[PDB]
Amino acid sequence: MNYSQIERMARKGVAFFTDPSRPMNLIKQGEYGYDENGFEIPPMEQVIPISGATRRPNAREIDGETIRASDILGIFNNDHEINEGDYIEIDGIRHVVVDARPVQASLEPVAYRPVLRRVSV
Amino acid sequence: MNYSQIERMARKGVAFFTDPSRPMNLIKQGEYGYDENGFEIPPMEQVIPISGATRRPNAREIDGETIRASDILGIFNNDHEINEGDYIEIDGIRHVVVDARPVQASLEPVAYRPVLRRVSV
Amino acid sequence: MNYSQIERMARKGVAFFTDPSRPMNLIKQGEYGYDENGFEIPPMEQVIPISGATRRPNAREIDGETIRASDILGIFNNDHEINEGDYIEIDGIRHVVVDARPVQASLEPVAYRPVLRRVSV
Amino acid sequence: MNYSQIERMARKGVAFFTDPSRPMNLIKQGEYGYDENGFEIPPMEQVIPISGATRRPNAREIDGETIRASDILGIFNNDHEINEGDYIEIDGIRHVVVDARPVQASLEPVAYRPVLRRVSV
Amino acid sequence: MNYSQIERMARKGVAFFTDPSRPMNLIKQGEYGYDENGFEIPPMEQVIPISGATRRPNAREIDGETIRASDILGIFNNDHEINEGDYIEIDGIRHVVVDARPVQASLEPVAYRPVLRRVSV
Amino acid sequence: MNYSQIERMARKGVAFFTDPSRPMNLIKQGEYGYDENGFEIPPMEQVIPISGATRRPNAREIDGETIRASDILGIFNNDHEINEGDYIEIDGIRHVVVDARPVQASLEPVAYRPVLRRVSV
Amino acid sequence: MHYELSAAARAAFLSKYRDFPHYMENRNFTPPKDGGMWLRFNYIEGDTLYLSIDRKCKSYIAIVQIGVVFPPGSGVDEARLKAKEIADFFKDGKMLNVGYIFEGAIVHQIVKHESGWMIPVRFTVRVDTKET
Amino acid sequence: MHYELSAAARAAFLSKYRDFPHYMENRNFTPPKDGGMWLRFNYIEGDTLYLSIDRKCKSYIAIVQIGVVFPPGSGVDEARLKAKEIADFFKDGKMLNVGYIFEGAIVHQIVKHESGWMIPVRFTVRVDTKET
Amino acid sequence: MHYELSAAARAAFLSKYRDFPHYMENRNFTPPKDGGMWLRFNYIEGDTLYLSIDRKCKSYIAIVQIGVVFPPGSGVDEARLKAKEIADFFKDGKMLNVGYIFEGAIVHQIVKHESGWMIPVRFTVRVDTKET
Amino acid sequence: MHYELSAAARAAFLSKYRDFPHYMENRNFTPPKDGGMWLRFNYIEGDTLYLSIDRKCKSYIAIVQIGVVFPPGSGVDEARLKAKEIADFFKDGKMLNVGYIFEGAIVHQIVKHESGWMIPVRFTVRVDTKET
Amino acid sequence: MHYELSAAARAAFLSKYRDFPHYMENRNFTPPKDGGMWLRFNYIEGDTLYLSIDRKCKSYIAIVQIGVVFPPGSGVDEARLKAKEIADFFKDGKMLNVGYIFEGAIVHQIVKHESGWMIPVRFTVRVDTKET
Amino acid sequence: MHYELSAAARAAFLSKYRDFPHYMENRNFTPPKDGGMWLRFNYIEGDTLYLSIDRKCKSYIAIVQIGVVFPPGSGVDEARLKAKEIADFFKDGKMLNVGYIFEGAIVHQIVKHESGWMIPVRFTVRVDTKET
Repeated sequence: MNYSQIERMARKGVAFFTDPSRPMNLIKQGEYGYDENGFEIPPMEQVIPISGATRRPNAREIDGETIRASDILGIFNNDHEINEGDYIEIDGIRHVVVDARPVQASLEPVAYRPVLRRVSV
Repeated sequence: MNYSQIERMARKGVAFFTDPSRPMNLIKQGEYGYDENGFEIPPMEQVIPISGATRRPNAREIDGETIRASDILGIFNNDHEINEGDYIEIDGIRHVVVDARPVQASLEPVAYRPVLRRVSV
Repeated sequence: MNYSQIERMARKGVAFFTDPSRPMNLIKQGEYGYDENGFEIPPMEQVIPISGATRRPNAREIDGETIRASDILGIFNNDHEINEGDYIEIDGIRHVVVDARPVQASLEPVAYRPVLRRVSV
Repeated sequence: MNYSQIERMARKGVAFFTDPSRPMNLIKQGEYGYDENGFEIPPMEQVIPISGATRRPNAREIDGETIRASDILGIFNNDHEINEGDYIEIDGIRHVVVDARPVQASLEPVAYRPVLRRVSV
Repeated sequence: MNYSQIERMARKGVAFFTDPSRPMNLIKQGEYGYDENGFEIPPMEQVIPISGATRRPNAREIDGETIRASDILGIFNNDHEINEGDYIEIDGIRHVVVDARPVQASLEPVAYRPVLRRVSV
Repeated sequence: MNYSQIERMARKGVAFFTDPSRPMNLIKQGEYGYDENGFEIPPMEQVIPISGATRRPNAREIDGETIRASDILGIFNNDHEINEGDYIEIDGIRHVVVDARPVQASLEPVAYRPVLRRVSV
Repeated sequence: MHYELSAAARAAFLSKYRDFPHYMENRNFTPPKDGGMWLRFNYIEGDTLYLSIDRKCKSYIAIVQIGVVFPPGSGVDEARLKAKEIADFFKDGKMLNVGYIFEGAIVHQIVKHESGWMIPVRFTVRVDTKET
Repeated sequence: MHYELSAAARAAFLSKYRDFPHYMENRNFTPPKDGGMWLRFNYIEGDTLYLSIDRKCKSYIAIVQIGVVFPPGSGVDEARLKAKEIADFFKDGKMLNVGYIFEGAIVHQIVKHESGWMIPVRFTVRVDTKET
Repeated sequence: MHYELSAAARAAFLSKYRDFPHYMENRNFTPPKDGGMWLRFNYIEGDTLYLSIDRKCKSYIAIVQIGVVFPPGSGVDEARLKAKEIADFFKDGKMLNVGYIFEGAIVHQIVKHESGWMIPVRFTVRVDTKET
Repeated sequence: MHYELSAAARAAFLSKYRDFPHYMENRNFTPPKDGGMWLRFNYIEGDTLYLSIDRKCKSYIAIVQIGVVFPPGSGVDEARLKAKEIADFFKDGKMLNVGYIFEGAIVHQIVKHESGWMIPVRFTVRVDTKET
Repeated sequence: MHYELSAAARAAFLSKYRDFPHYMENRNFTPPKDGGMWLRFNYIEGDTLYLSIDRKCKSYIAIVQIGVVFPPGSGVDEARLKAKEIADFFKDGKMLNVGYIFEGAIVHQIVKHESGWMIPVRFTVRVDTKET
Repeated sequence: MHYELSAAARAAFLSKYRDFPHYMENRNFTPPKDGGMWLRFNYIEGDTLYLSIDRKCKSYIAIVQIGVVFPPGSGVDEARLKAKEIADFFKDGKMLNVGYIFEGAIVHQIVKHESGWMIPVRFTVRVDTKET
C-alpha cells in the first residue's frame, strides 16, 4: 500500500542516473479542427522543459538505403503527464512518444517509461 | 489440501496491492432472444461494484493510423464470478473480458486473472 | 530402481492437490464396424468414475465469433489406463484427450498428464 | 581422459533408469540389391534383444484426421551400436530411429540418445 | 552520477582486453556534393590509428556461393567519435560500422560497442 | 593481457577431452587457375595429421529421402591455421569447415571452434 | 434495402428450428455441455448492381451460410443426413417475405479440425427494387 | 488539381457530420470512452488519365471510404441502419463544388475483429480539367 | 442425393477390402503394431450442377480418395503393385447401385515424409437425378 | 547511353532544388534536426529495346521517383501542395540536355507508417539512340 | 501399365551403371566416405490420358530424373562431363523393353547449396496400351 | 553438347578479364583485402529445342550472368561505367568459337544490400547442331 513511498523512491531513482547538462524539451500539440472549407493549421506549441534518463539505443534500418537514424527509450517523472502522441526534444533531435507505459498499480502513476521513435523516417 | 486457506491468502494478497480510489465496475448482460420478425434489443445492464488490481499495460498499433488505444490484464477476487463475455469499467473506460483464467485446482476457483481488451477498436 | 516407490509418491502427490467434490468421469468408445451397405452405429458408452487435478486454463479464440470455450491440462493416477482417443467428463463439460503424455520411464506408467480440449469447437 | 571411467559411469546410470520387464528389440536390415530386370525383396531381419531408458513423450497431429500417433526419445548403452535408420520395437509398437545422437567426445561412443518416430504415420 | 569514474573504468577495461600488435585504423569520408552536371568524387580519406577489442566472430553465407566472409563486433574508447557510416581497418581487412551503439547514460558517451560488417559481400 | 597463459590453458584443455586414437586429417587445396581454353585441374592435396575434440552431433534431413548424414562442431589447437573452406578427414569421412570461429581476442588466435558439415549431401 | 432481407431469412430459419441449439450474429453463446450437434448462422453481403443508364432500378444479393458441427469419433452419417434435410428444406425458388431464393441447396466439402468437425451449407437470396 | 478534390470531400463530409465522433488523416484521435459507434475517414488517390494527343486535357479520380464501428455482443442492426443512412445521403449524380460523384452508396462484407466490428461504405469522385 | 453416394462408395470399397486394415472418416483408428501398410478413406464434396431452366433435373459429383501408406526403408514396388490392383478394380464405367464412376483409376505422385510414405489414388462418381 | 540520362536527370533536379534538403543515392545522409520535410531521389532502370532487324537503333527507358516525407501528426495539405508543385514543374514534353521526359506528373497513393508519412511522385525519361 | 515402366527404367539405368555409386527409392543409403560424386534416382508420376470415346485405348507418361551430386570447391566441369554422357546414352527414340523414350536428354539449371551441389537430368518415358 | 558452350564462354570472359579479380563456379574465393570491386561469373542453363520431326537438328540455349559488386557509400557511377564497358564488349551478334550470342548487353535494376551493392548484367548464347 502507501504509494507515496513508491513515489519518493521512484523520484530519487530517476534523479540518480541523470545528467543536468542535456537539454530536454516537451512539445504538446492539440485542439485542431478544420475550416468550413476543409483546411487549416493548429497554431500551438506548448513547450516545457523536461529532465530524465535514456537507455538501450538502437539503429534504424529500412532497405539498405543509408539513412542512419536511431531510436531510444526513456524514464521520466510524474509531472507534465505524457499522452500517446507528444514530441520529445532530445539534444537537437525530435522524437515521437509511441508508447507511454506508465509504471502503474494504482491511480496517479508514479513514473513513465516511454518509447521514443525518431520523427520523419 | 484445505482450500479455505488458499481462499484467505488469495483474498489478503488481492487486498494488499489495491487502491480504494479507482472507480471500477462490472457489467453482466444476458437473456437475449429474437422476435418473430428477427430483431430486438436486450434491455438489461446489471452493473455491480468491484475492486482489484491491474498490471502490464500495453499500447495498441493496428496499421499506423494513430488510433492510440491501450489494453490491460487484471487480478480479482472470488466474488461475483466472471464469465467469458462480461464488461469491466475502469475509470471511465470500458473493456471486454476475453479470457477469464480462473486460478484453480478445485471447484469454486480462488481467484481470477482475466485479460481485458478495450472496447471498439 | 524400485518404481513402486515412485508409484506411491505420485499417488500421494495426486491425492494432495485434488478436490473430492468435482464430478469427473471417463468415457471409452470402441468396437465399431460397418454394415454391408455402409452405415451403422456402435451402441456402447463405457463410463467410469475417476478423480484428478487440472491446471493451466486457456480460452479458445477462432476468428472472433464469440463462441467462448476453454481448454485445460490434467494430472491423473495409474489406474484406468488412458488411451489417445477417450472422453473426459468434467463438471458437466466433456473434453477429448488430445494428448496422453504419460510420465514414464518404465512399463505401467506411474501417472498421466493429459491435454484436454473441449468437445465440438 | 580415461574414457573407460565415463563408460562405466554411463553404464551404471543407464542401468539405474531402466526396467527389465519392457520387451525392447532392435531390427537391422541391410544388403539389398536389385535384379537384372529391376525388382526383388531383401530377405533379412536381424532382430536382437536390447534394453534402455526413454523420456519426453510427444503426440502427433497431422491434419486433424484422428490418427493417434506418438514419438519418444531414448537413452541406451554402447552395445550393438545404433545406426541412422534402424528399427526399435517397443511393447509391440515399432519406431524408426530418425537420429542417433551419440553422446560423444571420442570414438566408440559411450552411449546413445536416439530420437524415435512412430512407424507409418 | 560521477561519470568520470565510469569513464576511467571503461578505458582501463578496454586496455586490459586488447592486443597492442593488431594494426587497426579508422577511416572517415565526408563532405560530398555533385557537380553542376551531376557527377564528381569526394577526394579525402581521413585515416587515424585506433586500438580496441573484438569478440564473437560470425561467418557469412549467402546462397552456397563459397565466398568465405566474416563479421565481428567491437569495443572502443571515447575519442574520435564513431559515426554510423565509418570504415574500420582490422588487420589488413576493411569493415563498415553498421551500428555504433554508444554505451550511454548521458552526454559525451563513455565507450562504443560497434557492429562491423565485412566490406563487399 | 598475457595471452600465452590462455594459450597454455587452451592447449591442456583440448588435450584433456580428446582421444589419441581417432584418425583425423587436414586437407588444404589451393592455387588453381584455368587454361587458355577454359578448363583444367588443380594438382595438389596437402594432407596433414591433426588431433582435436568434437561435440553436438546433428543429423541431416532434407525432404525425407533417407539420406542419413550428420554434422558436428570441433575444438582444435592453434597450429596449422584453419580457413573457411578447408577439408577435415574424420575417420574416413570428409567434412567442409563452413565456419572457422577462432576463439579470439588478439592476433595469433589461441584455438578454433570450427563448424563442420558432411561433404556431398 | 439489405436489412429487411436478413431479418426475414433469420425469421424463417428461426421459425423452422426454434428448439434446436444454434448460434446467431454477435451474441455470446456457449456450446452444449453434452457435445451434441448445434447450428451456426452466418450472413454475407453481396454487390449491388446498377441496371439502367439513369441509375434508378437496382438489385440486392445476399449469401446465407449455415453450419453443422459434430464431435470427433462419432462418424459422418448423422451429420450428412442432417445436412440433407437442411438442403431439402431450403429448396430453389421459395419466396421469402421480402425476397426470394436465387439459388439454393448447396453442400460444400467438410472442414476438419482435431477438436470437432463442421459441414457448411450455403445458398443465395435476392431482392429487386426500383427507386423513383 | 488533386488538392481541391480532397478539400471538397472533407468539406462535404464535415458539413454533414460535424458533431458525430470521427477520425481524419494524420491527427491524433482517441475513441469515445463509452465505446459507442464512430466514423473513420480515408482518402485514396486514383490514377490520372490523359485523354488527348496534345497532352492538355486531364482527369483525376479519387476513392472515399467511410467505416462504421460497433462493439461486440450488441447485434448488427443499428450498424446496418446507420450504414444505409450514409449510403442514402451519398447518392449518385450529386455535384460537389469542385467535382462530382461517379457512383455512390455501395456496402460490402462485414469485417469482424475480437475487440469490435466494422462495416465499410465506399464511393468515388471525379474531376476533369483542360490546361491552357 | 448425396448421402447415398457416400453409402454406395463405402459399400463397394468395404465389400472389396473387408479384411485389409483400413481407416474410415472420423473414427479413432490406430495403425497396426507391426507397421504394415493400411488403407485410408476420404470423401470430397464437389459442386452440384443445374442443368435445366426450370431447375428440376440436377447432378451430383463426388471425389473419392484412397491412400496407401508404408514405412520408410521398405521399398516401393509392392505399394505400386497394390495401387495398380486398386486401379484395375476401379475401372471407368463401373455401375454403382446409386450412381456411376465418371472417370477412375488415376495414380498421383508420391508424397514423402520422414515418418512414412503415402501414395494417393483418386477417382470420381456421379449421379444424375430428376425432381417432380 | 545510360550514364548521361542519369546525369541529366540529376542535374535538372538539383538545379531546381539545390537548397531544399534532399537525399541522393548511395551517400550517407542524415535527416533534418527539426523533423521537417525533405526530398528523396531514386533511379530505376527500365528495359532496353532493340528496334530494327540489324540491331543498330536502340532505346533506353528510365524511371525517376521523388518522394516527399512529412512527420506524423502534422496534416497532409502542405505535402499535397508541394507534390502538386513538383508535378507541375515536371510536365510532359520537357526537353532535357540528353533525352526527354516520355510522360510525367503522376501522383500515387500515400504509404502510411507510424514514424512518418510519404507521398511518391513518379515520371519517366527516354533516350533514342542510333549507333553508326 | 505403370509398374513395368518403372521396372524397365531401373533395369536400363542400373545395367548401364552397375558399379558407380547411386541411391534408389526408399532404401537407407549412405554417401561415399570419400565424398565423390554419386547418382540420385527419382520417379515422377505424370497423368494418364484416355484416347478414345469408348474408354479402351490409353497412354501413360512418366518422368525420370537422375541427379549428379558433387562436393563444393571442386569445380563443375566433371559433373557436366558426366551429364553430357548420361544425356548422350539416354537419347530420344531409344526403345526400352516395355515402352519408349518420349523425349530425352534434358539438363536443367544447377541447384546450389553450402554442403554439396547437384545437377539434374530429366527425361520422359511413354507406354501406350489397348484394353481388350 | 553443352560443355563446349561453357568452355567457350569461360575462354572469352577469362581472356578479356584475366587480371581483374573474379570468381569462378564452385571455387573457394576470397574477396580482395581492400574490398575493391570483383567479378562474379555465373552460368544459367535454359531449355533445349527439338526443331524438326526426325529429331535430328537441335538447339541449345544458355544464359550467362556477370555480376559486379562494390562497397556501400562509394558511389555508383563508376560501377555503371564498368558495366557499360562489359556490355559494349559483349555486343550483339558476336561469333563465338562454338556458338554465338543470341542477344547481349542488357542491364537490369540494381539490387541493394546493407553490406555492398551489386549490378547484374545478363546475356544469352545459342548453339544450333545437326546430328548425323
